Amino acid sequence: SIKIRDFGLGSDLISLTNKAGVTISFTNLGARIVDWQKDGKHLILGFDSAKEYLEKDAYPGATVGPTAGRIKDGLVKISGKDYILNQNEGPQTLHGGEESIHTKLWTYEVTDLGAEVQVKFSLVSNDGTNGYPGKIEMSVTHSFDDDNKWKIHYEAISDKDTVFNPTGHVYFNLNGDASESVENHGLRLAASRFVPLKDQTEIVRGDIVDIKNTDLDFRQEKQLSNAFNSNMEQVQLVKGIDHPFLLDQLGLDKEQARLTLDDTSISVFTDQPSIVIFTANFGDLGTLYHEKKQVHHGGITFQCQVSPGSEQIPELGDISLKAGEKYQATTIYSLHTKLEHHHHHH
Amino acid sequence: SIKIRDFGLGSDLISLTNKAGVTISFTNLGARIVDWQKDGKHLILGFDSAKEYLEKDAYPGATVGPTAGRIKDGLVKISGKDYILNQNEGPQTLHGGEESIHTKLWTYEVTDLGAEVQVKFSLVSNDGTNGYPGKIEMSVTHSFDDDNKWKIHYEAISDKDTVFNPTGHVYFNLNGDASESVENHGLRLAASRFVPLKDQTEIVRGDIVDIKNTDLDFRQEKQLSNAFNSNMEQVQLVKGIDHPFLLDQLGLDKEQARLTLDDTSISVFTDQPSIVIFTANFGDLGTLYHEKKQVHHGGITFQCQVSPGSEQIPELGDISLKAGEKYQATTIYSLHTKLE
Ligand SMILES: OC[C@H]1O[C@H](O)[C@H](O)[C@@H](O)[C@H]1O
Ligand SMILES: OC[C@H]1O[C@H](O)[C@H](O)[C@@H](O)[C@H]1O
Ligand code: NA
Repeated sequence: SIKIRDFGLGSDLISLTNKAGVTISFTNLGARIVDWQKDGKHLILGFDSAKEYLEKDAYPGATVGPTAGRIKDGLVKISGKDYILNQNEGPQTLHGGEESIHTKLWTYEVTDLGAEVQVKFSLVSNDGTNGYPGKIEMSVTHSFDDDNKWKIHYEAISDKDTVFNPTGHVYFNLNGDASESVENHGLRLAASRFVPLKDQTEIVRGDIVDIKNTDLDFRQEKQLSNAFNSNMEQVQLVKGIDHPFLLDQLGLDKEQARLTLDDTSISVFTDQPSIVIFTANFGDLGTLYHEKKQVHHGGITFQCQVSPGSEQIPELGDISLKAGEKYQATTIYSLHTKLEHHHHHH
Repeated sequence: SIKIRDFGLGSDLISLTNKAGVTISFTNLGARIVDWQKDGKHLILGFDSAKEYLEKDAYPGATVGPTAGRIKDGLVKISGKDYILNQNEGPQTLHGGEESIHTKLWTYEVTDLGAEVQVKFSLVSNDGTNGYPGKIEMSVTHSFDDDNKWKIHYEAISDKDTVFNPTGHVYFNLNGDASESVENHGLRLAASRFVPLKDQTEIVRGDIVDIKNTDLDFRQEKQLSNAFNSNMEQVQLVKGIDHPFLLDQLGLDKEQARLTLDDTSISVFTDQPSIVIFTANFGDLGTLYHEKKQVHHGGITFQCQVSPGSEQIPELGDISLKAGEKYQATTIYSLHTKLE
């Protein structure tokens, strides 16, 4: 079933329930996921109204871009030309600049396919918005089906050569309570290398490093606490994890990550080359989620995209988008129960 | 009473009915007026869903900007520097460029004051959007009261020196049917001068012309047909009226214009210096409103703003907006019914 209601400030809340009774909800403010529940438990972080996003933290569950992550000094080179983008984090351009796409009301249409329901959100980034050449016609389709798969499909076309590398900013917390650390979750991730950050400004260091057999090696499932407890320089730099992980094998067919807590698992599939993992390293900020004060490490993202820093590390990829060329990206989060035996204590 | 409903594509329709039983409706799509009706008759032109506006004509009833009207060559000078804005009508920038603020979903909040209800729409125009320096945080408040006054109050703040001169693009048609010309309405307008257009591109000619004792003098109420049957080359040029008229006396307290048909009249008040009057000179286009085929002359605007063309005729005014200055503008359309 599909239900809709005002969510505040003129945004709407679109709630879907599949045949298995799992419910998931989205808002056109930022073409964002608001909630995902199984048996009355929140599997992700979200707020109860649009205003909360605008006043507390506008990134959770949002579609972010046109470029996700940090761009050093807001500088990109487009078809031999240098362009300077809005700089919203010091000299850095973070998630497309200030008042970016995650803050706008997108228009949308819902398509009921029966075993699958699609919510296609649309928005036009005008030419020159935040320094980006355009215009860019974007669309984000979120869909949920009877097999418990939540899929995100991105599409975009630009009138001018530009750059495009958006992502979905959901935060998982299988505890269903923001005040509970995700250190008790087990994580498996098919990546042998990561991108280190230069310093507290979080721009990339410039090298790619092998993490096999370190506390950041999750090729084989391990508790997140192993990482959180680590004193590796990179962990200490950010007080948790806030880095791009380079997938070892590409392809939408491969389970690239799996996050488990007791009998519940979330599997990640994508056609993108990397996954930026940020573990809500907010310290004592304590943003309130459903009246629960969020704890340091009270959430984790799986931002699938071309890794940030390609400006400095060309090997990471090319996010340029030629005029008239159609961009597409697909990311899938799937829910499972009793996928494996995960019985731990923290 | 206030009623909010889905208007299509995620847009909302906010309808306000006052003590008098008069209903006005707006949508966040373009911070726009959709309908205005009395005793079941529409006073303005509008569609029945968000999609229609996007497919048929996105201007009707919308908030247009950041700059309303045509800018020659899309060129403006900001702090001695040339800036080229998005060009969407040949080399001109018309109504802020393509996919402008009238096509966006603005956020909004409703405030019920009892005799008066306000709907405050907000939108951020990012720095560089369509070539305009920013960011510009904008808000447009449409309000309706028990005195049948529909008011529009604009506010803006920019992080950088820029240009700003929006307008409301409602089209009136007291016939209540788009298939009927407005030639039968009577118009009164407190302006003795107008801004002639250069040619069919509709850019300004360069001069200011006295209209006293011409077919365009409405200082004294007269029927539209007059203007419409005039042989003045300017009328002939556009096949109707599509011009900025310069108001003789500035100030919000002066009734600047009045549109009348039978017992029903609309009065216009504004703090702006000019009123752009466009008479829906669409020829055979036949756009459909409520299933009625629009006729050439099937509507008329009162766009209050600084006259277009100030880029070439500085006397007209200056639309610049300095960083950190607060822009404000107010326009009111008041509805009256003679108890005959
Ligand atoms: O809160 C926004 C969040 O976005 C991503 O997760 C970044 O990597 C984090 O450093 C942080 O900036
Ligand atoms: O439909 C848009 C309309 O906008 C204004 O009123 C112009 O002056 C008209 O020439 C026309 O372009
Ligand atoms: Na809506």
